[PDB]
Amino acid sequence: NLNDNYGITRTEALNLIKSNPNMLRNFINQNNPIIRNRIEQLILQCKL
Amino acid sequence: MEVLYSLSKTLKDARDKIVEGTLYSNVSDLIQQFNQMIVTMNGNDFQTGGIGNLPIRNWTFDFGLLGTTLLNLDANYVETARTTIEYFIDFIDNVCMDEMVRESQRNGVAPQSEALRKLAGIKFKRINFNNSSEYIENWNLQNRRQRTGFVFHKPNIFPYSASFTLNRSQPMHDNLMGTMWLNAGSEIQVAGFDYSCALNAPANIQQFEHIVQLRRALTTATITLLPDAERFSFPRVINSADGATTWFFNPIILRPNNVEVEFLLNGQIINTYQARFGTIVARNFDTIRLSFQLMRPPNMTPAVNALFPQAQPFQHHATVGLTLRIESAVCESVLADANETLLANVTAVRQEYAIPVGPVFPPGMNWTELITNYSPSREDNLQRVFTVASIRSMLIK
Amino acid sequence: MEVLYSLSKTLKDARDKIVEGTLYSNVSDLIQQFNQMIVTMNGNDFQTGGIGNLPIRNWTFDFGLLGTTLLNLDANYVETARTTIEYFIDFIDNVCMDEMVRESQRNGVAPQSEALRKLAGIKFKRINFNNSSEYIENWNLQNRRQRTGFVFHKPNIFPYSASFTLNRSQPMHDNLMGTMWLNAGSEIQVAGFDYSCALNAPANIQQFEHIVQLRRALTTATITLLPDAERFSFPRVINSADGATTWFFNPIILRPNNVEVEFLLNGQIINTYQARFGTIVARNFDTIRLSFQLMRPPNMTPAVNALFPQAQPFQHHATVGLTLRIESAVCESVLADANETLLANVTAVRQEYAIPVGPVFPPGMNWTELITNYSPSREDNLQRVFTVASIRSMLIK
Amino acid sequence: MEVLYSLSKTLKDARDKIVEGTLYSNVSDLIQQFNQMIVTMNGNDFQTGGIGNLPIRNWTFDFGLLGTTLLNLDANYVETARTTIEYFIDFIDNVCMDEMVRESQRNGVAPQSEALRKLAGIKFKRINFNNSSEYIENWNLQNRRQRTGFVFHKPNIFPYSASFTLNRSQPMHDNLMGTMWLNAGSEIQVAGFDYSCALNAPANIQQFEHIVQLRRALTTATITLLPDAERFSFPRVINSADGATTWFFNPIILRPNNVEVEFLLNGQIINTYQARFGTIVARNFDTIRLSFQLMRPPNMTPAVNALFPQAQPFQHHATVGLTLRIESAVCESVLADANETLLANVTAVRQEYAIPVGPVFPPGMNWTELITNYSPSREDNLQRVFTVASIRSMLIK
Amino acid sequence: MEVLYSLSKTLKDARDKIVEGTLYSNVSDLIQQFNQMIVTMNGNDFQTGGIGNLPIRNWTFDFGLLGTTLLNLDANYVETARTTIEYFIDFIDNVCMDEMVRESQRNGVAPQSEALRKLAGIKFKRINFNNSSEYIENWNLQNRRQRTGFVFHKPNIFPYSASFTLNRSQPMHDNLMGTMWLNAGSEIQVAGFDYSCALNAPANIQQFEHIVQLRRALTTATITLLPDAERFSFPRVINSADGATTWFFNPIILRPNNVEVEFLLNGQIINTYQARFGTIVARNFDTIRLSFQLMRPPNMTPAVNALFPQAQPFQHHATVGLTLRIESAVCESVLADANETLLANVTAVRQEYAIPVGPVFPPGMNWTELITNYSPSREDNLQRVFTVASIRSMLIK
Repeated sequence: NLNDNYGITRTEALNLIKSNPNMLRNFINQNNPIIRNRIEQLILQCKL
Repeated sequence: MEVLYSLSKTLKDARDKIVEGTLYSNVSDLIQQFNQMIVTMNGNDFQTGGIGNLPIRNWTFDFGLLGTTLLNLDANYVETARTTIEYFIDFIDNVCMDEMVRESQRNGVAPQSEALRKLAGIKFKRINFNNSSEYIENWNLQNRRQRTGFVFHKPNIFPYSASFTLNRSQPMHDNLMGTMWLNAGSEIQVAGFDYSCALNAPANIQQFEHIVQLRRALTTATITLLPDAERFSFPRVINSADGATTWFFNPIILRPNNVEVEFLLNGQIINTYQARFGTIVARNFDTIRLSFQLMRPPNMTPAVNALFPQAQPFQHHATVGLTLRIESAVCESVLADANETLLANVTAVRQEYAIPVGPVFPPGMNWTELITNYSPSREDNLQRVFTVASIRSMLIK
Repeated sequence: MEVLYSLSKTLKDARDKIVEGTLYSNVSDLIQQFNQMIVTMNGNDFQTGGIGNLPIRNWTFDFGLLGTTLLNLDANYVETARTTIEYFIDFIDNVCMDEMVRESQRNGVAPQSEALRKLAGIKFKRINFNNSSEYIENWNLQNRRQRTGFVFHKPNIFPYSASFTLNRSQPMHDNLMGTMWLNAGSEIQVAGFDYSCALNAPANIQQFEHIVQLRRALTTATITLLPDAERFSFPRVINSADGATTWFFNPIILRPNNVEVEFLLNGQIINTYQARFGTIVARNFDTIRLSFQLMRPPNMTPAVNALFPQAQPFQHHATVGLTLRIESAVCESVLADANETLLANVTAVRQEYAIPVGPVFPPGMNWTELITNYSPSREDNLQRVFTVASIRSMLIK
Repeated sequence: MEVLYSLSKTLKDARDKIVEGTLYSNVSDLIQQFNQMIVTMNGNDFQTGGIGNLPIRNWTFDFGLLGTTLLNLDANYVETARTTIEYFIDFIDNVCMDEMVRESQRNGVAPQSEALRKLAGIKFKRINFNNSSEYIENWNLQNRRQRTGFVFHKPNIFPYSASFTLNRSQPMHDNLMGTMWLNAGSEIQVAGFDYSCALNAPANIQQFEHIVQLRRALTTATITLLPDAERFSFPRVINSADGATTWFFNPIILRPNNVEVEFLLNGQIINTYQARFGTIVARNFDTIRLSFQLMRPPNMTPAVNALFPQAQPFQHHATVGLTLRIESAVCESVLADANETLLANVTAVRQEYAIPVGPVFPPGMNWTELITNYSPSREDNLQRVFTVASIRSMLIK
Repeated sequence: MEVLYSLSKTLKDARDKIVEGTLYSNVSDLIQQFNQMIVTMNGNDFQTGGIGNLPIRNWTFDFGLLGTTLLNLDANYVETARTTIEYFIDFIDNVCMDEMVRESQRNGVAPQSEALRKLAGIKFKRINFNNSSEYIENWNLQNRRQRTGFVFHKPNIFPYSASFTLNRSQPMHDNLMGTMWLNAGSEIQVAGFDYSCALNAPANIQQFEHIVQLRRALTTATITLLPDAERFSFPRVINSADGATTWFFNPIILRPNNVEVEFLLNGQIINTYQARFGTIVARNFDTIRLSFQLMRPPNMTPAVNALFPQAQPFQHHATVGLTLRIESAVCESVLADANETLLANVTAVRQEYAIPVGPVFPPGMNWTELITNYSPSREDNLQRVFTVASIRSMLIK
C-alpha cells in the first residue's frame, strides 16, 4: 500500500524493509496515515 | 462473422443515411459499398433454421443495384432501397437468431449455422465494411489474438451465494461466532458476528476474514467500500448448516475497525487498502480478501453495558459488516452487465423458440450456474452468442 | 424535425471536424453539407420564443459559403467557420427550447413552435443529412409503421408508491397479516408479514402474493432478484390504512420458501422462475406476479421458540421479503432512466422560464404522476419533447 | 493534446476500417489522414518515461506510406498496416502513461511529458483529425470557453463522510436528539432521531435539517428521493463525540412528515419540493437543504403507546430518515462516475509504477480527499489526466 | 502446424532417400520439394525458446539448392545435403520442443511458439508436402471439421481408482456385503463380496452392479472379459471408508453366475452380453454396467458346508469377480496408450527444462488427473501437443 500510493525511493524502501529506526521515525515525523495507522494497530495489539 | 457484422452495419447505414432529400455526396461511398454488398450476395442461396421451433427458411438474393446518377435522393430512390433493405434485415435477423441458438463444445469460436459458415467463405470477404463496435473489435482482436478488453458497468461477476460459516457452534446455537455473506451481481455484503462480543477473545478482538474468488480477473476496476452491511443488520432466523434446526440472532451493528481489503491475482498481492472507505480502485485482481475485526468497546454507557453482559445469555449479538460494490471494471472475457442487453437478447431468442438444452450451456442460461463454472469452451460460446447479439441489436432493437 | 436533427448533426460535425490543420479531404463532404445548409437557410426569417419567459428572438441568415481552394485547413478558415457555427448553434438551442416548452392534446407528434413548422416546410427537406442516433432512428421507424425500441438502464417504469394490504386486522392491531410494498424507480420491494408466524395457517404455510401492473410493456429485461427485502426488515410505526391510529411493526425475517416469479404479457405466463434468485430475464412482460410463502420453521432452537409462541401476545412479527430490480430493459415507448438525461433536460428548460402548466403534462413534469396515467397523447408529446431534448443535447450542455 | 487525440483516433479508425476486402472508397479519406500522420511523424525522435518505475524508452519513426493504387484492400495490405499500427499504438500508450504520471501545481493544462510537449509544436498540427469524443470536445471548449458540461451517471460528487450531531445530549446518553448521516458517492442518507419521540417538542413536532454543500455545481441533475434512510434503521452502538464512551441507538422508524428539499445555487433557492418522492430534478444547484420533521403520532395503538412512554427510560428511540440518489447530472468540471473508468486508469497507471507524490494530487489519487479539496489547480490537472486517459482508452483496454 | 509436419516429413524423406548410389529417378520429386522448401525458408530469422530452462536459439537460413543434374547420386551430393539436413533437423526439433511446453486456456488448437506462429503464415504455405500420419490426418480433419478417429491399443481411458462400497456395515465389520473395484489403465477389476454368502438374500442370490463412466466414448473396442478378479481374491486388510479402523477380507471365490455386461452410449443399450466370457466387441459405448450375482451353492460337500455356516462368525468371506480389459479401441479424441509414446515425449520435454505449471494442465502432466477432468480446452491443447510430439518423433527419438 505505502509504496504504491506514496511513491518511495530505493533507500527509504530498503531501510523500511530492514526495519531501520531512522527511516521509521522519519516517516512518523512526516506523519503519513499508513504508518501512523499500523503503529497504532500494534500499540492496540499490546492491549493484554 | 465479421462479414455478418459488416452486413448489419451497411444495412443500418442504408436505413439511416439513405433518406429523402439528402445530398448524394453524403451517401456516395455508402451506396458504392451497398452495391458491392448486393452484387457479392447475388446468386448465393442460404438456408436458416431447423433447431427448436425456429422455422426453416430459404433466402435467395437477386436484386438490382441502387442508382448512382441521382444528385439528390427522392421518394423513388428511398422506397426501392427500403424494399431491398427490409428483406436484407430479415435475412440478417434470422441468421443471428440461428447462430445464437446453436452451440458447440469443440471449436466454439468458429461459426455454426451453415448460413454463417458459408458467409465465412472467401467469396463474401468483399462485404467487410468496418469493424468499429466494441464487441466486433474485441472479436477481431481475439481472432488476431491480442489483449482484448470489455468495459463493464456493474458486471455480475459474482455468482449468487448467500451463506455463512460458524467457527464456534453448539446445538443450542446460543453462543456463536462466524461470518455470513451475500455475493450477488456486483455486490459483496459480508458480516462477521459474535454473540459474546469478543469477551474471551484475545485483546477483546475477534478477527474475521472473507475470500471471494472471481472467475476472471477484472482490470482497472472502481469499487465502493462501505461499512455496516445492510442485509445482515436486522434480527433474523436462519436454518442450521445441516438443515435440521434453526437459530435466531439479533444484530447490534458495530464499527468494523482496522478493516483491510486485499486484491489478489493468483496469490499475488496486487493492491491493499487499510481503513480506507469510499471509492477505491484495483489495477488487476482475481480474488478479494476482506478482513475486519470486532473490537469490544472498552468504555461503555450503561445502556450498552446491559446490552453486552459478561454472563451467558447473550440476548443481543455483536456484528460488523462491509459492503463492496464493483461500480465498473474492464474484463478480458465477456460478462453480463447492468448496462448491456446481450445476455437478455440471447436468452430471449433461446426461450421464444424453446431450444433443447445444449451440450455446453446450462439449462435456460441461468447466469449463476453459467458463471459458477465458466470454463473456456463456455466462455468461447458465450462470446460468440454475445457478439451475434450485438450484431442483431444493431438492427432489431 | 428530421431537418432539425440534420442541422444539429451537421453543426456538431462542423464544430468537431473543422479544426486547424485537418486535411480538406477529412471534411470535404461535411463542407458540402454545410454549404447546402447555408444556401437553403439564407434569406429566411425565423422567430423563436414568445411563451413564458422565453424572449422573442428573430433570426436572419446571410452567410457566405466555406471555401475550398486550399489543401489543408488553417487558422483563418476555422475563425470564419466558428463565427458562423456559433450563431447556428444558438439558433438550434432556441428552436429546441421553444419546441420543448409546448404541448398539444390533438396531434402531439406534429411540430409545435412555428419555427419548426417552417423547418418542416417543403423547401428545407434539402437539408436532411442522416438519421443515426437512437432517438431519431426510433422517430423515423414510428413515423412509419415499424417496431421501435429504446434500451434503458434502470428505467423508472414504476410510479412511486409505498403501501400495504392487510388480509387480517383488528383494532388492537396485535395480530396482523398481509403485505407491504414499495415500488420506486426500477425497484420493487415487497415484504409479506404475519404476526402469528403461520401458526394457524393451513399446513403452517402462509401464502403472500403481489401483482405489479406496468403501464407499458417491457422487452428483454435483466432483473436482479434477491430475497429479504431490506426496507421492511426493521421496526416501524405505520399509520393505519384509513389514518385513524398507528400500529407497531417489529419484523423477524424468515426466508421466503418456494418463491415464484411469473412475468406475464396480456395475462399469459410468458416466463416463470421458481426459487432461482440472482440475475433472471423477462423477454416480454406487462405484469410481474411475485408469490412467496412464509413457512413456519418445523424445527426450532429454544431462542426461535421463545420468539414465536402459540399464545396471543406476538411481540415479534415474522416477515419474508423479495427485492426485484430491473437492471436494464427495452421498451417501445420513451421513459426516463438513470443513464439518460432527457427528462431532466426538458423539465429544466420548462421551469427555468416558468412555462404555464399545459393541458397534457402534469404540473412540474413529475414522473410519478406522468406515468401513473400515461395516455397515448401524453406518450406522443413526451416522445416529441424527449427527441427534441436529444437534438439540443447534441450541441448544448 | 488535440494532436495526441488525433493520433489515437486515426489509429483506432485504421485498426477498424482497414480490414481485408474493404473497398478503397470506404477508406480513401482515412488512408490520406494516415499518410499525413506518417509523413508528419517520420524522421523524428521521441523519448518517454523517466519517473518512478516507468522506464525510459526511445521512439524513432521511419515508415513507408500505405499504398493507394488498389481498388479493394487485400490481406497483404493489412499486414503492412499491422507492422505500422502496432508500433504506433505502443508509442501512443506510453505517451499517455507518461503524461498521466506527471503533474504541476501551476499551468497544469499545458502538457507535461516532453514527448507530448514536442507533439504540441507547429510541425504536428497537420495531424489534427477530428475531436469528437466528449472529453476532447470539452477540452477544446474549456480551453476557449463556451459553456461546457460532462454528463455523468451517478457521479461520486460527495466525499465519503458518515457522522452525527447531537442537538440534545447527556453524559450518560439516555435522552438524545439529533441527526446522523452518510454521504458516499452519489448517495445522501440522513436520519434524524429523537429518544423521546418529540414528547416535549413544540406541538410534538421536532425539526431536523441537513445541509450538503457540493464542491462543484451540478446541472440538470436527476435525483431519486425516498424516505427511510436504510443505514440508520437498525440498532447500533456509536462512539461518542469525544470518543470517551459509546452510546446505544435503537431506532423505531416513523415516517418523515412535510419533508422539504431545497436545491440552492449561490445562496438562492433554485428548486424546492415538498413531500415529493420518486424521481425529481435539480436545474442548477450547489447545495441541498433537506428539512424534515418527527411528529409524535396523535393516536397510538396499545403497542406504540407501550413503545413511547413519558418517563426517561426510553428503551426505543424514534427516528425519521431520507435517502437521496443523484442518478445522473451535468457538471462543468470533471468528476469520477460509476460508468466511466478514467479515474481507475489514472490511478492504476500511477500505482503500477509507484510515482512519487507530486505537488498537486493527493497520495494515491485518493478521490475522497481530492474532492474534499478541489482547488482550480487540482481541477485543471485532473481534467488533463482524465482526457489523456480518455485518449488512451480508445486504443488500450 | 501443417507446415511444421511437412518440414518434418521432407527432412525424414531426405535423410532416408538422399543416400550414396541412389538414382535421381527415386529422389527427383523429393529434390523438387526440398528446393521449394529452401527457396521459401531462405532469408528468415526464427527465435525459439524462452520458457522455463529451454534456451533461446536464433535460426537463420541461407542454404543453396540441391543439384538436379546427376544421373545417380554420389558422395559429395550427400555431404552437401547432410550439412543442410542437420541444421534443418535441429530447427524442427527445437520448434517442436518449444511448442510442446506452451499451453493456452483460450484457443488451444491454434499454435503457440512465435516461431511456429510465423510458420503458420501465408509465406510458408508452399511447404505443404504430405499429411499422412494418423495425428496430422486427424488434425487436418478437425480443422476441416468432420469425423476423426484414433486407434489405440490398451487405451488408458480409466483414471486410476481403487475403492469399495459397503451396502451392509457394522462398526465391528464382521458381516459386510458390497463391492470393490480397481479401474486402472485399460483394466476394470470388480469384485462383489458377501460375508454371509447370501443366507438371507432373496432366493440365496445376491445382486452386484458396477457402473463405469468413460470420460470419452470409445468405439469398435475389442474387450476381453474373464471371471475371478485376481486382485480381490486373497486375504487383505482394508481401512474403513473414513480411515478410522481397519477390517479383514478373507475371500472364497465362488463362481460369478449369470453375469451381464451392458455397453451403453448416452444412456441406452448398445451391446449386451450374458454369461459370455472371452473376447467380445463393444460397438460404440460411453459407460459399462457390470452386473453379476453371488448365488449360494445349494449342494455342498462337508468342506464347503464348514466354510459357509448359518451362524454368527462368518470366518471365510464369499466373493465373485470380473476382469475386463479393453484390448483395443477407437476414440474421437486423443488419449494415451501403451503402444504410442506421445505422452512420454511431452512429459519428458516438460520435465527436462522444468516448465512452470501452466494454466490448463495439472502439475506434472499426470494422466490420472488429466483424464478425470478432460475438459474441451484440455482436449484441444492435448491434441496440439500430441500432434507436435508425433511430428518430433519423425526425426528425434
